[PDB]
Amino acid sequence: RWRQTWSGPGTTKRFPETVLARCVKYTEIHPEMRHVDCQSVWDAFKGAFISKHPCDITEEDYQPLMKLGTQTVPCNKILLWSRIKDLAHQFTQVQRDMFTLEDTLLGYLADDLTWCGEFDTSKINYQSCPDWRKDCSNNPVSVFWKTVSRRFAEAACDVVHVMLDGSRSKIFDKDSTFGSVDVHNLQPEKVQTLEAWVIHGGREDSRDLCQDPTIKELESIISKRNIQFSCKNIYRPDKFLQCVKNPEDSSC
Ligand SMILES: N=c1c2ncn3c2ncn1[C@@H]1O[C@H](COP(=O)(O)OP(=O)(O)OC[C@H]2O[C@@H]3[C@H](O)[C@H]2O)[C@@H](O)[C@H]1O
Repeated sequence: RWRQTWSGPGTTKRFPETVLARCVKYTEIHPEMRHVDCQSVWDAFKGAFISKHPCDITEEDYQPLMKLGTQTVPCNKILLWSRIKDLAHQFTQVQRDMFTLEDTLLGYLADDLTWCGEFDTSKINYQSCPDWRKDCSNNPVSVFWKTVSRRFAEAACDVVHVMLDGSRSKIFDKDSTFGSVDVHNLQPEKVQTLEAWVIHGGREDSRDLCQDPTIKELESIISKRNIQFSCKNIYRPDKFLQCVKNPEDSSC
């Protein structure tokens, strides 16, 4: 109508068929995911939020889905990222030097989608879904990404990398999922170093954003957990992706 229940956009159109097709396509491509039954995955995904109030979702709601989506990722090749999606994916696409949450079955299923249900019924709400800020944080989409981001950070070991958007006013944002979940769920016993790549947005090689106050906050939080912190500027992200493509690439 002219007034919806919630402030967020409604469930993505054909959400069930989309998630199911994504699960088929993923499990056709990635061999270690062939034990996976896609119907079972869809059932467990729906079970997490159908007939539930979309402001009352918990991590336990998603545990069936997580169990079914159990997947080993090489623990020393994890790339976290915050607010700079395209480059993180273009980078891992070149030769799978690293793995992001969207390279995992569950991350691939949900990327770019929105979903919610209703307390009273088993219908998907295609009209509107809770906004994290205005309506509630414990909504189906936010709780899903907290839960999966928590388990992905827990699986990391050795050197873990994070790409950060250096054109935001908060390069490191303590309120982002990276700042509120990932940094606190790396296991210090297993993780030697968190290495941030701060992605520049223009000019080229301007300031040294590894000196930015928020990066200094990040370094102190990480160092206080007994994990070493490293930071690198990527001044020209275009030149960086071409260098990744053209190994022994005459400047890379
Ligand atoms: N792939 C998505 C995604 N695709 C669309 N969206 C995604 N949220 C998180 N993820 C992944 O979870 C991670 C944590 O997300 P967060 O930083 O909270 O997203 P924010 O920068 O806070 O963006 C969150 C918003 O963007 C929508 C969600 O429907 C919505 O919540 C992201 O870095 C990304 O890896």
